[PDB]
Amino acid sequence: NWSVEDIVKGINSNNLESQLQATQAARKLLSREKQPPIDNIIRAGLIPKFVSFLGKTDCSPIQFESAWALTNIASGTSEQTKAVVDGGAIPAFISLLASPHAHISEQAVWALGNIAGDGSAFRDLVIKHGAIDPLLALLAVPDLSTLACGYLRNLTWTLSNLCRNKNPAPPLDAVEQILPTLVRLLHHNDPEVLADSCWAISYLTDGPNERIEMVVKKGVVPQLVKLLGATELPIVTPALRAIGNIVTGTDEQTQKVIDAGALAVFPSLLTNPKTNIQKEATWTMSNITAGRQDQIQQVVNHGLVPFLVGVLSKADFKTQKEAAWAITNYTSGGTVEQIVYLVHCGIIEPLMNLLSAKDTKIIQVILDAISNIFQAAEKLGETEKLSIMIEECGGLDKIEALQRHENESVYKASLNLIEKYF
Amino acid sequence: SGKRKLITSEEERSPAKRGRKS
Repeated sequence: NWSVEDIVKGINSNNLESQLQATQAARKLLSREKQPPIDNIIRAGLIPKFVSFLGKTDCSPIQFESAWALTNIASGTSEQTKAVVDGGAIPAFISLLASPHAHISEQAVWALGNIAGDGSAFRDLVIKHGAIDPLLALLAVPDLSTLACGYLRNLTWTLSNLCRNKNPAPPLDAVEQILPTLVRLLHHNDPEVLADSCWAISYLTDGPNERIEMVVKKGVVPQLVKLLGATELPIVTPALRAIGNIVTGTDEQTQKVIDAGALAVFPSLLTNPKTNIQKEATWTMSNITAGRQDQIQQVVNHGLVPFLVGVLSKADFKTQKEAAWAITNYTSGGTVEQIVYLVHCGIIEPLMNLLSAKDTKIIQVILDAISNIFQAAEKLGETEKLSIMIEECGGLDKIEALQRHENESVYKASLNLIEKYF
Repeated sequence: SGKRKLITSEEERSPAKRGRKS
């Protein structure tokens, strides 16, 4: 590579071809894997010159090389991205979205994705400068298959950054504007486009129920459920995230997920060899068992209660904690017959085993579930049978020990249980 | 009541920035 000093001499030469050669040299320096000298390039004052080269319509090579150099400065820290924005790059890149040269308009898409990806303020500023209409215009083709794969992947990722981040969430009118295009990308056949479309949907559904409703109304749940069964882990992860977000919403929003057949995929998700997939699938289950009694019944009907017993029995501890929540939700909302069923599936022994955890919150969750199960047992007059079960698999030992526990709610719920049933 | 939103960190989301290496 060139030195930064030589790049500066070329860029300050006032000879457009010398400036092109030095901009290309900078692009190569900034494209190296180990520690590209971004700050040295910023300190040398080169950003405003790069930004002015974005406007040289008669020299499309220097437009491309500067766009690439600025993309890579903006891919850095927030302070580095700020230096690019402060140089005037946002309106200059938006102008380039119209370039007749596909490789230049693509580089402008990529640069705007890095700027918007910095955070909600720069995402919103990219939107205020008018990026959404020209971005969407690049995808206004009858069939996405006619576009180059790399080009489409970059556009999808850039749109996902316009969906990303909270405090605030993206402007409602901007979301409404992008969503039809996002739904087309969600039906495309390329694995990377599908993964970034799912991530964008997972960001739009990460928020209040009004934001979930905007997405659900576009009819995407069936396609998300199909992507839940993809063989590519990079697709399953965000598709499950988005479905999990959606079932944190109203009971009607949760019912769309069940109606689209999502629960049939959960035997595999709840046994997935990727720990994070098991964890988020169990989290999703816990929000479904916080639903209506007819939604609990669908969990039962799909055979999923043995799978919750299994994850409660053996899983990463974080997954076991989501399974505990799923059990407490189930027993808090369920009918007596549904709670009887849960006990017949074997829930008591793995519940009791988890009471040796050194995590105060899971103990509270488990003691809540035990109390809910006892309350069901009182309506059957079978509290005595339950106490025996709980003693026989070692739970009474631990419940008694928890009377001596430091946390207040723990020893209180613990003492109550023994006074009332033991 | 009962529903629990998931609080994610940056590491649990797709990367927000990408440099072009070639």
